[PDB]
Amino acid sequence: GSSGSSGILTENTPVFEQLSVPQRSVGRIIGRGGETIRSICKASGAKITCDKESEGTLLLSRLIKISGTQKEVAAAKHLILEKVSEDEELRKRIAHSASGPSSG
Repeated sequence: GSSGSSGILTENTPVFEQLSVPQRSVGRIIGRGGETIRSICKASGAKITCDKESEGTLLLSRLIKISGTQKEVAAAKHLILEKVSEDEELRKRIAHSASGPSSG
């Protein structure tokens, strides 16, 4: 599933979205200690936070919370991903499990 876009407001109505990220990518999204989550929140303007209700130790997967105006909540969501994909490959470039399509 990929297709599926939409979003309406009055001019800058607030929004609340949540993005579940693995503990393997959260390190690249949030950074060493947030230094990365601080530059994104200011680059998009959307408030980004990490789950709380849960222990948030290292179960299996983490969850992030994005808030703000349709402008940010939408933009920030993109940035957060830009990091998820980075670590996704960064961990593969070092592990390389009988794979690695690098011809083009």
